[PDB]
Amino acid sequence: TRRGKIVCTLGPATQRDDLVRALVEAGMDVARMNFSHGDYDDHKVAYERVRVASDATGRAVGVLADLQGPKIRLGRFASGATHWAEGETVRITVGACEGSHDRVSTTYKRLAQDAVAGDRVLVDDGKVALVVDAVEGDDVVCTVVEGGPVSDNKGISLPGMNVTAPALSEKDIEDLTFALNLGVDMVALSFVRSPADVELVHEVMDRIGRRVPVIAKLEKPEAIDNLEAIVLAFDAVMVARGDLGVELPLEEVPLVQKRAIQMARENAKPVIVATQMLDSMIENSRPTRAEASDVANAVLDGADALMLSGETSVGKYPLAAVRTMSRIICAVEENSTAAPPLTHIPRTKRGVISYAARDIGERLDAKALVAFTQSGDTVRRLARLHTPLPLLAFTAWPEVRSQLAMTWGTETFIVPKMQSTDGMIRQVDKSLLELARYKRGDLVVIVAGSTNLIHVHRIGEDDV
Amino acid sequence: TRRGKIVCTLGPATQRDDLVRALVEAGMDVARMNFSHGDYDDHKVAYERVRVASDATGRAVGVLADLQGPKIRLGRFASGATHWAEGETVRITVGACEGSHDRVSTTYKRLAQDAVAGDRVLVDDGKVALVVDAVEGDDVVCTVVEGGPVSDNKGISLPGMNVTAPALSEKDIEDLTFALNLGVDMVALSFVRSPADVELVHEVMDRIGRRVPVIAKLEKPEAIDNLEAIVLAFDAVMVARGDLGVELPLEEVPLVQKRAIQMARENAKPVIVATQMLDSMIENSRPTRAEASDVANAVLDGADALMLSGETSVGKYPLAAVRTMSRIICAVEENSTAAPPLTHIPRTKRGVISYAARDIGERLDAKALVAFTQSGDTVRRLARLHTPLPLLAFTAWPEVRSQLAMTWGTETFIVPKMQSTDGMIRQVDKSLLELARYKRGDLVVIVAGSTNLIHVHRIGEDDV
Amino acid sequence: TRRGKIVCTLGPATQRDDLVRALVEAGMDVARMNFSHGDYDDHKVAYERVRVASDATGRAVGVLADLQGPKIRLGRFASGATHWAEGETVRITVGACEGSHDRVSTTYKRLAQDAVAGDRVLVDDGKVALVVDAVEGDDVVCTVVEGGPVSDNKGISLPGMNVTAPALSEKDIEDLTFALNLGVDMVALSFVRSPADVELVHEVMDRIGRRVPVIAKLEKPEAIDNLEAIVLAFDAVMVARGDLGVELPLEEVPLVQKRAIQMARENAKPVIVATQMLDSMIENSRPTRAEASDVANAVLDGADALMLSGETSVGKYPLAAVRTMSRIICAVEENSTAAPPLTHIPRTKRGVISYAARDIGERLDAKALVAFTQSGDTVRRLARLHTPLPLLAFTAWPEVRSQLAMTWGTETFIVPKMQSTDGMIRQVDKSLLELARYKRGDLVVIVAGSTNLIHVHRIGEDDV
Amino acid sequence: TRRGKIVCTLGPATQRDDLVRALVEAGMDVARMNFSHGDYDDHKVAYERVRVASDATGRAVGVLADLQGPKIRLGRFASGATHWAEGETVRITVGACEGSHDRVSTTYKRLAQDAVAGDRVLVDDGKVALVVDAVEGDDVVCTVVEGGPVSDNKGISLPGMNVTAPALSEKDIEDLTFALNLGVDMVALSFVRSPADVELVHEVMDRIGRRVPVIAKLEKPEAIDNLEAIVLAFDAVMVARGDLGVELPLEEVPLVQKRAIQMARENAKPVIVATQMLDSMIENSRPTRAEASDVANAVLDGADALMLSGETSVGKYPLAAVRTMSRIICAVEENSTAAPPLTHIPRTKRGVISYAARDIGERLDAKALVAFTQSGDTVRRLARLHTPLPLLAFTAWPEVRSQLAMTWGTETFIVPKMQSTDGMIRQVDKSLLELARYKRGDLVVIVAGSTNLIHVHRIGEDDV
Ligand SMILES: O=C([O-])C(=O)[O-]
Ligand SMILES: O=C([O-])C(=O)[O-]
Ligand SMILES: O=C([O-])C(=O)[O-]
Ligand SMILES: O=C([O-])C(=O)[O-]
Ligand SMILES: [Mg+2]
Ligand SMILES: [Mg+2]
Ligand SMILES: [Mg+2]
Ligand SMILES: [Mg+2]
Repeated sequence: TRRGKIVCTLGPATQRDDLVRALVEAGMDVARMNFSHGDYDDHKVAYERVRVASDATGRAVGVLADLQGPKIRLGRFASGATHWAEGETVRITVGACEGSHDRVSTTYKRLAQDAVAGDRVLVDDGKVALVVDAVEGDDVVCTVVEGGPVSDNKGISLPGMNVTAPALSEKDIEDLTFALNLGVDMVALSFVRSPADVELVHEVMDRIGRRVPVIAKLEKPEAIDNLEAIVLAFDAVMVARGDLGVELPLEEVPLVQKRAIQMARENAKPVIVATQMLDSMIENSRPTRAEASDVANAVLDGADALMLSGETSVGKYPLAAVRTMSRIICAVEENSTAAPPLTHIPRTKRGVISYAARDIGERLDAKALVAFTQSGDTVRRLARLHTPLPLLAFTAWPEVRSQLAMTWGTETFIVPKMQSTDGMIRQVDKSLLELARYKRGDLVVIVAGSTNLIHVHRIGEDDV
Repeated sequence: TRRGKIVCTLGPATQRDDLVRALVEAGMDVARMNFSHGDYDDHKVAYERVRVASDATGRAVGVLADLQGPKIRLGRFASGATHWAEGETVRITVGACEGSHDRVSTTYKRLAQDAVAGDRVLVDDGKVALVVDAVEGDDVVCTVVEGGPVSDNKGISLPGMNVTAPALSEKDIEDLTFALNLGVDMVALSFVRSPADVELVHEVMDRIGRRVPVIAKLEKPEAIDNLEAIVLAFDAVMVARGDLGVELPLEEVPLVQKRAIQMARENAKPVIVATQMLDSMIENSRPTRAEASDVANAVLDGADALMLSGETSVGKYPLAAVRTMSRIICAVEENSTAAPPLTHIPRTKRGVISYAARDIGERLDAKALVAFTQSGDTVRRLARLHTPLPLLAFTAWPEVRSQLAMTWGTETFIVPKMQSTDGMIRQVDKSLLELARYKRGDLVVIVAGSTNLIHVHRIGEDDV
Repeated sequence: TRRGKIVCTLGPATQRDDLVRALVEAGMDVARMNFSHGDYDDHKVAYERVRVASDATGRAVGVLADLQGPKIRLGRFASGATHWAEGETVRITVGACEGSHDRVSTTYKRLAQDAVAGDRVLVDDGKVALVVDAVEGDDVVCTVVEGGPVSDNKGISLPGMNVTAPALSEKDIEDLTFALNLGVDMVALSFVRSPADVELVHEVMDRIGRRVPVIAKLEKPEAIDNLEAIVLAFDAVMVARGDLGVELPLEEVPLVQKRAIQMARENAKPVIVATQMLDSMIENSRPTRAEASDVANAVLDGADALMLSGETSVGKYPLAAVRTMSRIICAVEENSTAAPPLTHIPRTKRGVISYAARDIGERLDAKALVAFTQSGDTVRRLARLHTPLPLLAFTAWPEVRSQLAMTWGTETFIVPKMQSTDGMIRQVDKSLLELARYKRGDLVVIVAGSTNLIHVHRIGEDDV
Repeated sequence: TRRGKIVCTLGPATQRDDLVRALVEAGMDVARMNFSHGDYDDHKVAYERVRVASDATGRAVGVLADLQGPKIRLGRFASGATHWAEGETVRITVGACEGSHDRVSTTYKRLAQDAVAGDRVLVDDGKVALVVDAVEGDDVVCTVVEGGPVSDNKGISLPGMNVTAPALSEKDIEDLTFALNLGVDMVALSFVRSPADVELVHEVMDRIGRRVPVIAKLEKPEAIDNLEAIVLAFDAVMVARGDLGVELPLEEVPLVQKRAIQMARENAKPVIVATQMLDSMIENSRPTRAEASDVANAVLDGADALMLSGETSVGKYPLAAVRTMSRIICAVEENSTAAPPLTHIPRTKRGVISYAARDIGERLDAKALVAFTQSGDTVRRLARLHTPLPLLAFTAWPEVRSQLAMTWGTETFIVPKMQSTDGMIRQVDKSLLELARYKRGDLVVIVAGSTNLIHVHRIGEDDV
């Protein structure tokens, strides 16, 4: 069964009765609540349906809160929605107004003072393109160059233009607080630009008295220039290909994706690949050949997890998308679970032991390898190795089971806190014997202790 | 500049004035004439516009004739086109009729006698799905399971069901003949199943007194079981992902693609990857993140050439598709031109010398590798190696320049037939000096003779 | 300090007062008692002086009993000693006589019935050579071809001629018994030919009620044809180059030596290299350049131990030989301790863990590897790896300390039978702390249990 | 047949009738004339017997002139020869005298002013050892520590003490001149210390109007510190182990030997290994096991050539020594001709092509590699690769055939100068066809031109 994890985004299409349960049963490992849409009641209902489904099926399911970030968007139109056609002049002003088809506002108040002539403006991730003709006082005058649809509050991106905006907006902080009190397991931050951005998130968490892992979404050039620093300061990364393919040339995105996955893996941080993987399944029951290829290739790149966005949140086939994503992942993994070799050589006790434990397990045909861990850190160092052996984490903290839900190839077990190696072994055999694929005699390799011990153990027997 | 080749499909969208010229100027290396659509006049006009554009720009452009093969299609509907909806019963009969919405004919006359209850029927490569309920006399009764649109003569696929049909239909043979007299450079055959299929194509060519390279399109399970035999009997392969993803589970297609490219490269046969690479650009000016990824990944897989089908043949952005495909290819190649290592070890004189010539060229920082060749065979053995050095073929046969247009990384030069090594060197220096990248002093490596010589030569200097 | 072990042979030159002690202090790791010379009183005195010296210095010293085997030798001469000169005819008869210079007896009673015309006869390992002219009744008539000295009972070898003789003679069995009662640690058997030879030694040991490790000396062609079988049935091997270079062409001996060392190492059996390593030091205070090279090369080949024979047993510089041998070994090891890579890949629990333990130790810069073992088996699997880390064996059996004295790189510690992992760790820290260069904080890797545990431990600290 | 070359030293034992011829027929590839012994008439007679034997057998035989260098030696004794015994005081004075047993002169006039108390004095390469007690005025007072024999003019070495002496003495220059006029092919210089030493030899050669290759003998610490510089400035190196093992600790010599051979091979310079390889064959018809091992190990180290000194020059078995040396070399090579991998990567045209030519030859099972060369430079770059293919040099200069006689694996052919590639090929086929084991159809690889061409050619056939 499947090693690569699947992240699904909740929204309108999953609000109907017991669709969230259906997703979990179909293989969803992490549920993303997108704070760009919906109200707090919406998020709250969805959060609870996930907890119920996780508890009712016994599948681990993380809840991931995605903060909107400093997203730049259009203001409001008189008609609600207009149409921008190849040829037209359009004004985007920092001054407030109830925008009309030719004139409209933005949330970015430094637009006029930061846009220059020749700047490109991409709307809704490249559905409509404009070029800046002039900055007159408080207005940015533009000519539509590729036409299409514009609603209220749709997102625009100005490639190249250096944006000045705080990493967390007022909305974000409110939304972060709400999510932390609600009890989410992880937080993603959009439009991350430097390593210092995590410290702002950390300040808010410390104020409220609760921390969780923070995921940096990579969708900005500055993020890619500081990729290593970012992967080190944050707990995980999401390759956010939607905005990444408008903030950067779309032709560069495929190599950036591979570079980020490798960088994450070398540092034992989870990496998620997002956006448009099975885009066409928003309308169609089967994906395109490129979409199947894209998912297969993200698995071979070595991604911990792949994400569905519109495919589950607003589309007509949320369940089939998840099922289809899962089949592709499985088809690839059945053939081989091999990932790109890592170039870094373990110098840390935990790392060194993890390599060794894999070697032993693989050479001895072990049925599984088992790690005890507090924060998951030892398990993540084993996960990046991409062994075909079942990787089984044992922990006392139950929130850690939810956090490891987005780590490659890993199932987690909650157990009471232990005070002897004898304890650990009895514990393991007990926990594992309750599954049908584990019988007395099965050979496993156990890593334990702050980790400093490898133990080759046959289930049931007294080898300790 | 670009090493990977681009194949474009001509049709309605490229018939407008000087669009074919525009494609060639945008980088089209091979033009595919799809005999599933259009009349002989259409093909003839398009063929001539390609010859003109190739001659007027000086870019090599192959013309590839795609034979329809034993495609199974629906017959004709009374109303021309109906709608098949999730729930309905539908009959597909081998008897002739002017089919109505509930009842319709097929071209496959063994349908009733070969279809069985529970058989799936996929229409138009998975836009509509049906399941066989009963075979009553001459009719195949079906229940629509995923609904959508059905026109006249649309293609259906029955996964699993063993088809009995000759590799070349009467239509194919006529179309092959017409194309050979018209003067195409290559021929692709659809729905290839065994190595013996090429012998049928060869019989027709011999009758007419003209041969060209034959490309096996891989879109059938039997083709994949005989992959090695097929790659050896045919001159090239196209991974035809459209039908391949309905004849086989779509989740398996990505690994089949990689396996075929590797198999082609090990045998120095060109491989093309086809269908849905930038599918969304039929309607949109920019592709999806999955589509960009799919193209990038086919280049890294090691494909000689990538193909556009509907993106150029019927869509709204044929030029942009080609330009976009080219940018992605270039973005990938700029980073690296490295392909998957080959596992076979050269035992053939020409092969062994090709490896050696690459080694020399790379270690000496040579500006280019130059091969003389009759059929292109030595050049193809060098092309599969994927060196970053310009690969330059020299030949007397002008049709060979068109055939090498779909071989990785390769530019070809026509020269008069030569009868001394002194001649070859003067020839090379002359041909190469007429370009801007080549100046006196530039170091190149020349392979020559049936090939048995390597010559390290500085342009201009007397070192023969 | 030194990793490669040194075996010394005791005899007349080491019988003077406290020379045995001097050898032990100079680095002798194993003392060989050669039963081809001396009486039981001699062996007994020497054995006791070794036990005393081992106990008084605290250096481990094994005692190795070398059984003469089916050595073929001349009988007795009237004059005691004669001279065989290039040109002369000589008879070697199976009948008893008090041989003169023209006529003399042999111990081999099948000589006449097994020698044929043209057979070569080498005396004293190639000091004198003869050729067989005729077999007349009970005599083998020979022509001296290379002249030199012949005393009574000197050893002859007939290259090629198939010898029929029991692996253990009556003398051997008596000598084996005497040695087993005396309390030697190992036994070497000369002229081994098949794997079944060890079973004969085992029968004698079982009768007497005491087993020790048996070393096969390799000095026969049949031994080299069955090298793998022999290395598996015996506990160790000695490349006995003296007789090996007359039983085989001397030019083949160097590759046979390397092949045997590799074969031993692949199976974690100790290998000793013997005879003429510093031959000239029998007369001279310094060796030849070839001799220094030969010792250096045996270390690089990967030999557990090198042996001195005449250099210590009869020569004028027994102490200097040992000191000189030690300096060369150390000079080589200081540069590097790297041996030829092993080709076999660990499939056994013990083996797999040993590799892993080395990896951990090396990558973590551990001060030492520590193995607990019953028979030494786990330690030998680590020793063949040739790590630069100190390798420290812990055992309850004191005879095992003597047996491991001929295993590469290994020091042994006697300890009471600990009965808990807590025990083992306290035990290790205690034992190791009693030396300088082991201090609190030093990092070591411990292998333990039938072995199934690796434990990375800092000396002193509580991390069990 | 044999790839490794053999150097023999001529002297008293080879002066008897037709022994030089016998050596050449036994496989001598280079004859060393040692100018430390004999008069000019002696050298002259020996030189001519070598030319005759080389011409009469058709075997290439180089003549190598070994210059004594700044050898420090004792003066003359009243009794001619005395005996220095463990215990005695001995004076070695820079003042002239007809030394007696207690008092004697040296050639080194800076002895008293450069020797200090505690200095070791080794005589005749370690046969007698002394320690300096005092420097009184013009005398160096010594205590014998290891006793033995002292003749007139025997060589002493003072390890550590920095010697000041010109690289060429007056005797050397005379001897160099005489040898150059006599027509030797190579020159070796003893006690080389820096790269600048070759420039002094070059000055003398230029004065006299004739150059030959110069071999640096390595027998000094300063030589080993400047090993790379020396290997680059000189044309070849000899590991002169006799003095090297007294100027340096003898235990270090074996690794210095391997380091020098590797350094030579990386720079395509021939390396010779000298002194005491079969030392015992001065008195005995068969060597020791260490001696056989030493020769085998020098071949595996990758030495171009091994040298005999006293074994042929003064001993009782000059012919057998050469035969025995040859058998060992062949025994090793039959198994494999593989040498230690080289770490440098070819960046020079000639080097790069040599690698390539080997690759082609080996992969195509070519019967031979053929190189054309002026100075031998291309051939030496191929020789260091140690391919199992016959390596055949073609040159117009006949002295080059003599110089290549000490280069691994290489036979040379003299041919008239050619002025077309057609010429070269006809030339090769002609030259090679005159041997059995070259027949029409045999495949060879030819390197040619200043080298810039590889040509895979079947003997006889027209494929130019
Ligand atoms: O936010 C995202 O996931 C994106 O932009 O692709
Ligand atoms: O024919 C094709 O290109 C296909 O089916 O994908
Ligand atoms: O017995 C031995 O050791 C030998 O023959 O070398
Ligand atoms: O000069 C030599 O040959 C030596 O010293 O070994
Ligand atoms: Mg985004
Ligand atoms: Mg098709
Ligand atoms: Mg023996
Ligand atoms: Mg010397």
